[PDB]
Amino acid sequence: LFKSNIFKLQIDELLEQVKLKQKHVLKVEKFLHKLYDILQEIPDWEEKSLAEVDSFFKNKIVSVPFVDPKPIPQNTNYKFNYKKPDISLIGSFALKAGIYQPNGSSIDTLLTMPKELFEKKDFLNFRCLHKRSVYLAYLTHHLLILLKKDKLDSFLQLEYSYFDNDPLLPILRISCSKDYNFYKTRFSINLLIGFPYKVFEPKKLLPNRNCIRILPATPLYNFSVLSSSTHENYLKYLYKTKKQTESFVEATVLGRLWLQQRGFSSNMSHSGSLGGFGTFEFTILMAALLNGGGINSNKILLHGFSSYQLFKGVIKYLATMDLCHDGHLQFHSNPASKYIDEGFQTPTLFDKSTKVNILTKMTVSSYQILKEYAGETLRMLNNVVQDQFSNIFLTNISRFDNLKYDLCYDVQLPLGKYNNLETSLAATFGSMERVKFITLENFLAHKITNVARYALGDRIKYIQIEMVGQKSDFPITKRKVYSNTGGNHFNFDFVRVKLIVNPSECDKLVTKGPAHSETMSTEAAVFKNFWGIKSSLRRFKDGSITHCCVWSTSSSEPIISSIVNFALQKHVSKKAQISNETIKKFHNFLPLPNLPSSAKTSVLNLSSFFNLKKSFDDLYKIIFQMKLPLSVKSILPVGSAFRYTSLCQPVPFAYSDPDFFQDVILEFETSPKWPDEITSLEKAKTAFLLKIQEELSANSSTYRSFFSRDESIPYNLEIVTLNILTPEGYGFKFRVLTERDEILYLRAIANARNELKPELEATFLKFTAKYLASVRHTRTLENISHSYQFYSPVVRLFKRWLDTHLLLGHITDELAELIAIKPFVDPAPYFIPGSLENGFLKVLKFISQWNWKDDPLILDLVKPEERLTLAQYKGIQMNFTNLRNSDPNGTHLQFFVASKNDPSGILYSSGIPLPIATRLTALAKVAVNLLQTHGLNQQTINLLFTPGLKDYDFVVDLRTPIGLKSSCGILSAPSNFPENLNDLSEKMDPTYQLVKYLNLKYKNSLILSSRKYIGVNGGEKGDKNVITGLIKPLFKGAHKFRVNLDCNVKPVDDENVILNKEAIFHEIAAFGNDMVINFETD
Amino acid sequence: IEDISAMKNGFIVVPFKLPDHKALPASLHFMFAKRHQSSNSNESDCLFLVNLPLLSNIEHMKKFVGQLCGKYDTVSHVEELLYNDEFGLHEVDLSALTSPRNTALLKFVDAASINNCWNALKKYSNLHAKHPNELFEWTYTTPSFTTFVNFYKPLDIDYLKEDIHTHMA
Repeated sequence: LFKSNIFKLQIDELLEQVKLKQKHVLKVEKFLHKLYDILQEIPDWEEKSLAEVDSFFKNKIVSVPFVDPKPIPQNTNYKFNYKKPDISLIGSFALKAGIYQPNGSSIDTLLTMPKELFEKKDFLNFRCLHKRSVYLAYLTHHLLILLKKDKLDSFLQLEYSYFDNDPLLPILRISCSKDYNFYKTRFSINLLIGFPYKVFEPKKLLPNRNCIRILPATPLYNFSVLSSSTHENYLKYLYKTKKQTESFVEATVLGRLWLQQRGFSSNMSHSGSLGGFGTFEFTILMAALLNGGGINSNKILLHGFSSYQLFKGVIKYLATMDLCHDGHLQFHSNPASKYIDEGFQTPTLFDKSTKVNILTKMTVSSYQILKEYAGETLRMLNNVVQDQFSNIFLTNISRFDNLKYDLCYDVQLPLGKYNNLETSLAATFGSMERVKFITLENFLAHKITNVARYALGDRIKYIQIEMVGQKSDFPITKRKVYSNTGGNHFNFDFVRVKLIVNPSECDKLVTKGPAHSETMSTEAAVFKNFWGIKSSLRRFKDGSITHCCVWSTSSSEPIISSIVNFALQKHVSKKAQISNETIKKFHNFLPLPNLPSSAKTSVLNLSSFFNLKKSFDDLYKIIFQMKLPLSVKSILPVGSAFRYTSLCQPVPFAYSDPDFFQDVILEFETSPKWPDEITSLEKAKTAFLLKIQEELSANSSTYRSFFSRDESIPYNLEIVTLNILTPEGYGFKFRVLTERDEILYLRAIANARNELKPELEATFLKFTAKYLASVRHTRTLENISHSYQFYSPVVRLFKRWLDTHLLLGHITDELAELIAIKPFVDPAPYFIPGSLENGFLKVLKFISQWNWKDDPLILDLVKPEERLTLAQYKGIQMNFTNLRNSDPNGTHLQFFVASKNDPSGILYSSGIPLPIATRLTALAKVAVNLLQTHGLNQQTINLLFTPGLKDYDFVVDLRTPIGLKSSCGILSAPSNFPENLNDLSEKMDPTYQLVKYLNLKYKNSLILSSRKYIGVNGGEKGDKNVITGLIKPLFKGAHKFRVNLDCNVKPVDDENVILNKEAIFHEIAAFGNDMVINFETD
Repeated sequence: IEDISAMKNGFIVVPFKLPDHKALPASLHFMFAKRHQSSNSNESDCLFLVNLPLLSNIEHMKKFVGQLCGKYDTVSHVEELLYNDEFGLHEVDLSALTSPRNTALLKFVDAASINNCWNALKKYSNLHAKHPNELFEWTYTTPSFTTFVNFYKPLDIDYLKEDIHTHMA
């Protein structure tokens, strides 16, 4: 099988990044044997009560981190004595769970509180937690003396730590810092004092039965009590499943790779953090799948599945799982294993005879994000078109938090002391409510998630929260792990909620909300209270009643922050301000069109582009209705009006914008009677074209027309193009393209000499550079623009960043426009386009991944469920390999612009300089690193938008009087077409045309590099032309003596001279005298 | 620099003194002129130019050898002048493809009429530093926006319709 063979080759290269060492295993085994010998020296202490435990280790240097509240004799209804410690060779080393990944790992030890200290009568109302902590505090004195025989204190240290961000669960910190040292293993340890086996019955550990009976469903207290009681039974069942299944090690390796790709581990997930689905979850999910017993009690998998077969099976079963809102599972010790389809809308898999809810550590809110990622993972596993087998498994979701998350709302939680928790937080919990939500990260986050579900509703695809400031190191000298986190005695500094929002259902800002009727709906009546004061029940469009939620959408700020400010201060509490400052800092820095309601409408609204497209469609329908003596075929637009994804939208009545003209290609009928010459065919085909150009100003006087030759094409300036001007002054380019260029390159190319043999096909290459399949490309771009509305703002942010960096002027524009749709059409192996900054960061990461010197780029145009097959992509891969073999440095074609309609790869990637592309790729990687290092603010937004613009041959600093900022639409009122074509051309800034003419004349020696978006780079001024100097090595020194080579060889040396710097400066003196600021010799 | 105004390829260089503005670094526009003898009419007892400076004008190429005109009052005739390109895009014409080297306009009809023009410029090649005051300051015109205005303006319909009607037969 190809799937069972190519997957092993794709995983073995990355297997060295998580490989193990035999010397590290031997050092870990020696450290574990020394730790087991140290733990065997802890004997049973005397019979002690709570007061006698306070007589032993109250004011001790080594005291246990007791679970909340503080250790007092108020609830001392039982005793508390240190018992005999029990240790075994179990934990992460029992199944080799430790993996030496790039981020490392840790280990686990078989440690628990004995039955002499923990009792089933003290399990109710959390009385056994104080008894086990006092026993651990009494045994900590023996741990610092009798069990401190590791003999590695020079390289290792002993400390107390909290497990899973909870003070009740401890973690033993005995590892070598950066005899019993684990420096070769480079891993940590974790051990606590939990309840014994079958200490709590399943009736007492039921979902309705809380261990801390203060009772509601304990999401953390009952889950940890069931986990501590049946950890060894679950580990023995997992070891028996790993012994029965030969490919269980490969399934656990694929499960760890998928958990690393998802950025999730076996930590807490229902406590407002990322975790749950990790090594502990995959050890039970793959065991239950291999043992069978699904929702229909059928065999989900077996031990006979292959390594790639079980990896594809686990990827398919991840999206097809039923644990949170679609079912539950129930496994015995090893008597049976069966599941059900009872969706409880909460993650819970209550085991049959093991007596543990497996999914209780996770949450349905985290499962909603998990099911969304697993659906794309199962779709990518089913897809066999892209060769991202190693890419998808190694792409961590949490590696790029800015790219993978569209928006994040973070606030500072000043929790204060124990008597100051009611100031910033208003999560009023009663008796049973504080039993289930004792933590401030549990009570306030559940109130925030309930407020978000009631107000936004369908406007959030998933819920993810984080509580920064939780102390992990348990203070042995103090009571527990409590630090000054945001001015709080408790460990809770800041709260951040990741806005995982589906953009289709979150596009409502001020519209109908909760529907009301004659019957008083509880959601509709309390919609005003749920949305702050916003969603009062009003009328609807169809005569019904619906709430009117109030949210503000801005082109310079985020709409999530306005929705949060409207639906939290008047709904929960006004003491918190969760917003994204970088979203407002980047959207304000992003350019916007000069049209009405520009700040009122967001980036998803394209009414200005739709109005410009409707005016172009009405002009095209009038042209199609008009008939002349010469028959035509079609008139298709491929310009900015047909694109609607540029740096700026269609501004109202732009006079002299850089993208003011919308290109429309018009094709005539079959006219092969014209001659093969370009001038002869143009004169033969203009019998009715001159009459059509004259009559277009009369029959279509609302628009305009012209007849001018275009000099943009190489060696072709004998055409007649209509410079159509709208009644408001909007530009359009009705260009008529003939078939004489392809006929001359095919049939009339024999007349070309040796100086024109390679240029014989250049006439057809210039004609097909923007007219080969641009009509089909513009037709297919309407579905992409309708699907990915945020891709237009991402392309706008990418074009504005390229204009500010000034590194997009040495290439074409078709390749730059088609490269921004990769992160939206092909989101794998990352997130889809949800934000403009996230889309631009993913585009820079994709450009950095597609290294032009290493791997030529290749892509296929796939419609949103068109796509090319692997055999169809084999020709593009062969053309990219042939281009890489011909140009390893990529001097003529660095990155291959390969598409379905461009299988050659050099359709729009010809003439790009290798050092300019290498400098642009290095600057983009530096700016992505600088934006991540500068936090999330305007400095990080300007980290990718402030080039140095210095240390070049010519410094980019000019002063010109031809200011055309208002005519270009870039602000610091025209509403009609200009009087003359020369006056309209003089209204624009000619400094960019003079810089381009100087760069074209001196492209061999002194290239005046600039940006493609002249209007975006100009901005407020729009007059000075930035010309970065790129100097060849023959601009100041000496070259070979060749006066017949048409070079600038003159007397500086005898004959061995180069293009002289003083001669080049005097040559460019008159060209730059109108904008004379700063330029000199090389 | 200015005194070194001769080439070993048979070219006497006329170093044109130019006004060093803020687009330059008294600038020495280094341009050479080699006495060519071939089938071209510009080589008929004249010197083919080399290393032609950019930003040409009506008499900017004559001002490159203007030390001969500024001292000897050069008066002559003209036969031909070629190998001059504004941007190098004239090598492959549109109609030509579908169906000396870097020389400016520094040439004459012969050598007897150019004894005050070409022979004086050869004398001014050695006297580029001796007669720099006789050499004219090459302060050519600034690049105005009218050239870019006329380039981007629409063309006349009747200018192409008359050629289309003439070539229709």
